Amino acid sequence: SALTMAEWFRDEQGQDVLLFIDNIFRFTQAGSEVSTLLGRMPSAVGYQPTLADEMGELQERITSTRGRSITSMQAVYVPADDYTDPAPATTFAHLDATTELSRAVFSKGIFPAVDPLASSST
Amino acid sequence: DTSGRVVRVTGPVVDVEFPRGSIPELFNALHAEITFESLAKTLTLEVAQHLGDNLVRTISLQPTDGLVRGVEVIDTGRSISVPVGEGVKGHVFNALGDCLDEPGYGEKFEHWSIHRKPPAFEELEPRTEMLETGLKVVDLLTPYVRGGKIALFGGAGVGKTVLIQEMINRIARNFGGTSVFAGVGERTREGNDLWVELAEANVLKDTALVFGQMDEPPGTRMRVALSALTMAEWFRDEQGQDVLLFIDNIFRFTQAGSEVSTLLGRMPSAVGYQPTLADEMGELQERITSTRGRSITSMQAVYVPADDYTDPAPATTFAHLDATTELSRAVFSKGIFPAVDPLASSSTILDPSVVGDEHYRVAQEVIRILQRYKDLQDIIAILGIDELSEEDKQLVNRARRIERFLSQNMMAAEQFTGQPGSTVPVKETIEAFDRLCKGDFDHVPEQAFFLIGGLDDLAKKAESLGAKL
Amino acid sequence: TIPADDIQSAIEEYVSSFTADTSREEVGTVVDAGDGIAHVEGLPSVMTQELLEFPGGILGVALNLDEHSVGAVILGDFENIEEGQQVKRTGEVLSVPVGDGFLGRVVNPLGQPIDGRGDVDSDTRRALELQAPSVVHRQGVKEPLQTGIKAIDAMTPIGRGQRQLIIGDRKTGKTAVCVDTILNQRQNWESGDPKKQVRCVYVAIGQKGTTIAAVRRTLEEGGAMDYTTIVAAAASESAGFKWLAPYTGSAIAQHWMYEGKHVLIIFDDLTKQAEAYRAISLLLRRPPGREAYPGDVFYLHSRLLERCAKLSDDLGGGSLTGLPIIETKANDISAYIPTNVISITDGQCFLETDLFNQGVRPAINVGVSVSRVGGAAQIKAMKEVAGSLRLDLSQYRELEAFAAFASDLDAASKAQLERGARLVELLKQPQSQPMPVEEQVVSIFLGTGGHLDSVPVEDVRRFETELLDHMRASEEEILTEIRDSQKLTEEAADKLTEVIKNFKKGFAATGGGSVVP
Amino acid sequence: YTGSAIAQHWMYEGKHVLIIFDDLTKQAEAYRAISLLLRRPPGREAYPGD
Amino acid sequence: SRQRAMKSATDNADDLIKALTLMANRERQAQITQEISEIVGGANALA
Ligand SMILES: Nc1ncnc2c1ncn2[C@@H]1O[C@H](COP(=O)(O)OP(=O)(O)OP(=O)(O)O)[C@@H](O)[C@H]1O
Ligand SMILES: [Mg+2]
Repeated sequence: SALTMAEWFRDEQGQDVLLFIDNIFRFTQAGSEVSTLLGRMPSAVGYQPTLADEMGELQERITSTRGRSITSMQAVYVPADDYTDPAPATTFAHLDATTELSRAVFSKGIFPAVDPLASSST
Repeated sequence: DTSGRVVRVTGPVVDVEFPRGSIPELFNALHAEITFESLAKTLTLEVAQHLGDNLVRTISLQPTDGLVRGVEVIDTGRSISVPVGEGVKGHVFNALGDCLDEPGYGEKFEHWSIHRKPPAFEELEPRTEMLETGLKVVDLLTPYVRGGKIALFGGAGVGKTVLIQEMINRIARNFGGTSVFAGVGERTREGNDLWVELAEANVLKDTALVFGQMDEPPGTRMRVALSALTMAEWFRDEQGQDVLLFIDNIFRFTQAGSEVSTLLGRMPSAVGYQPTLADEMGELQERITSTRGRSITSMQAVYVPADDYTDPAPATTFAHLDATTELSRAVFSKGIFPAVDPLASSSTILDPSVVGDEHYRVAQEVIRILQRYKDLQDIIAILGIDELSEEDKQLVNRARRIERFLSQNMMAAEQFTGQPGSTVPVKETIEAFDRLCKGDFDHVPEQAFFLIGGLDDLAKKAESLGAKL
Repeated sequence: TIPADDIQSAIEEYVSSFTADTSREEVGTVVDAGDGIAHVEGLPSVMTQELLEFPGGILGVALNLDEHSVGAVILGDFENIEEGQQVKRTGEVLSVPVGDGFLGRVVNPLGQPIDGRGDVDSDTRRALELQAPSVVHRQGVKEPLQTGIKAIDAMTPIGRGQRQLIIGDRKTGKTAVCVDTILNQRQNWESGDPKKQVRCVYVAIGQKGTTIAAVRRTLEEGGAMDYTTIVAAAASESAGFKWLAPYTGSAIAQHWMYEGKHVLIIFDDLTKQAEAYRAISLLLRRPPGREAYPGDVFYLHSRLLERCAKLSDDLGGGSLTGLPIIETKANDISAYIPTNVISITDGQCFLETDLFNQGVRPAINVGVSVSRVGGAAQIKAMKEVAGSLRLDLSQYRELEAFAAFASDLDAASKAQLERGARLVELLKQPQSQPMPVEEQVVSIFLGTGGHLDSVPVEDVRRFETELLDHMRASEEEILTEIRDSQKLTEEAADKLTEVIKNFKKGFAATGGGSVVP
Repeated sequence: YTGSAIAQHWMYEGKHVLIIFDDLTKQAEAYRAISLLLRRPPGREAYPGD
Repeated sequence: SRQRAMKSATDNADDLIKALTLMANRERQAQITQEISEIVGGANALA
């Protein structure tokens, strides 16, 4: 819904949209909560088999076309601090800049708790 | 009238329905036809389960791309049969017995089913016996078992193919025997490479190659070892000949069995392998044995997942392996051929009850000296040989001499040097290494030990270097 | 200028020649549909892997066949599938247009251009699942495929017909390595020799469309789109396209390989093809194994990678060099799909994050990176200047614990330590800057010949660059001899050494001192 | 849920409530039991999807 | 004394590496088996 509002502001009005999304992961998790009730065999870590496909269908609409800008900024929850979990590991491929926060840097009192060795930008 | 028809096609798994009184036995070979002219072929199916209602579930051995429901399926009446005989030597076959370099060759040979039983308990040998290859390092520190299984842990660039050709030569010329090479999950590039090297060294005429390649469904990768083992069993039981069977990556046999088990809907065991992992490994490894004076000795390349020797696949494989040969790169860089690591290799018959007391004593003495040398090597490398003691310097020189005398002029190198290959009797090896450990060759330069035979070759190589005694 | 009357004439000729013979079609009916999978009752004569056409120009592939229905994978626009629609039988397995018209285009995993530059003139069609070359159709890998990267070309050489795995966690430089390998073939292309030209195919599975745009832009700025095709199954495409994209890219580039041409195909993140195939197989309710994979995923990848071959001279002598890419997680090379593709390929280039952060870029772990083809894929010059490199780097890696106690080390130990530090500085390389083989030979001659022991380790890089620059301006004959003779003769070695001496007496370090011995 | 309802009745009257849930893990285990006995498809550690 | 103590510490660290590697491989196998158990449990719940 919010992405459709942003897409209207980008395509019809056409002026410099900002799109913030808090813990977008919750999209993946909600899709995972009903995948067995819909009759789908579970994937590796209990995620839906269509994990990457749905994440791509959603994440490919959040983009700037030629001459029409959307500066997107999402928060991505990493379950149990495991950056190898399939949901963040699949989200990693859709981003130009990633600020990766650590609990090891949170425990030292350093804020923002950015991991300088893990974060990256294109 | 008595043939079946395809009912379900799910990848490599094909279900076939037969009439009421024509259900094929388990492990039978069925034939279906793909007529789509681009992918036109003859599928060979292997009956895996009886599902009931005249339905059988079979695993396809070729890709089922292009198969139609309702296609007639012919029952051959027997399991997968491979051609056997002396004529299978010098040729390349697949898991089904089709010649790859000369299509149509072998079709009028005798054909043997690849599903056979090991020798009866009445016929097994109750006494272990050592296989004397003629190599110094093997006959001394890693004695092979006749009719046993030897693990090989050589990567790329350590002369694994050279050692394979060497073993082919030795089993063909010292025992009047044969070699069969089972490439289980063989890379086609490396398969063609091995083919042309065996054809160049003129040892292909003593070998039968059976290739179950990587681009094939799991069925042929699971059955190629049985095909090659059936050829070897014919050479042993029917021809009366000693056989050497090289199974390249038995782990790929285990992995193909695991994939076939997953395809058939079977619940996985621990880690993920098939529930019948040990039963399949036994069904394969128990036919490699000595029987009625003749034997099948097997050398198997082993892969250890995640370097975890407690992983179910290597833990199941090592229950059948009698020796271990580790080809080292630190030994290959020193110019020592074969590059057998004398400390990482091991044998289970290196025991006073089998090899004797003098053999065991000389072997333990050599191993002690070499282990001490490897301990001192770091001090020698970082801080220098000059800092060592004098007892340590003596031991280092003696150990370098022993480590170099472990090398040998192999019969596989004759094509490159012209010098015939050596066959050092085990007694002469024991005597030579006893005299080395004593010190009778502490004055002879090092270069006089590289790639020689027994003791007379050593004395002559020394005298040709202005050094005697 | 626009040809509007021509646009009249085109559709004019089309409609004046339109015909549709009312032939008997075999149709089925969709019974259920969900998540990109549709089950179709009927179609008795449909075969496995056959293309089906749903209403609305939608395509599917008949994967599951049983007595009840046909489970088919929808190749896009799945939200238009409904219960009750009719499905037509095509009579064909998945085929893809192939020809030289694909050089410079960005296409679907069906041969349809998605760049907008017009339709693609196709020579013929080619089935996706044609068999790989036989074991008697191949030939030993002997010709080098120069990646332009010193670390690879020196330590883990790649031949023409080899499959080398670029495996690494993420943001370690795998795409960069493969794009540099593609860009390095520009001079081979400008030679016009079909025995030296390498045609490139880049398959992008599961990538954000802006990443594919950036890759194509990098290839265009380097002039590499004159010989490169891009088969893109973006992240928004169906699981069917992501599963079929490597087979589409490999069906192309086999039309070239069998014509006697040399091709290099890159499969960017075969891991994502594996996840797409796993999604397809779990939606079709096939039995899952380790990590929920279908059980024929090793077959999925080995069937693809065994088609990168080096054909015989009786078949034309063509070749297809495969560069698959695998993303491990936390450097877990013991995972399932990494294990499979490591077992399949001929060698592996392990890129690491720790090395990347230490400034070692490309972050190749030269300790565990291997090439089972080896020196057989190297020119004699590179084969002899790089043989003195592996042992030196290993000795440096085993001595670098004593980096702070060089006072207590033997003279040979400290010499090995310093030579190893210079050699580690020698194998570094900027991104999108590949070097021809003779310049790499000269650089590794600098490294292994002792001509860097006079230079401060924080200057080596610059020195190397500058020297090559000098040799590109003054003494081109040395590089020409190495390029045409593939070997560094003694006369050329003497000339190169004296050039190095003159340059050294002309070189200015950053510490202020001179670099003369 | 019973405690939460009893507390919400007071909350919606302008009063301040403090509710303690001792070992919500026992609730999660009881819900997993209930869901496994109704044969609902399990997830991680056999927990239901919800 | 420093030479002797450092040799002892190196041997202790080597034995610790061995024990930690055994434990890591044990828990790796356990994690794979538990994941397969969950996957096949869901797949059986659906059949
Ligand atoms: N040789 C190099 N020198 C300096 N920087 C490099 C080099 N190679 C790559 N990089 C940098 O690394 C960053 C990411 O690398 P790259 O995208 O090639 O990795 P990747 O394997 O594609 O990872 P992913 O697929 O997860 O994005 C790029 O921004 C690039 O600038
Ligand atoms: Mg990338």
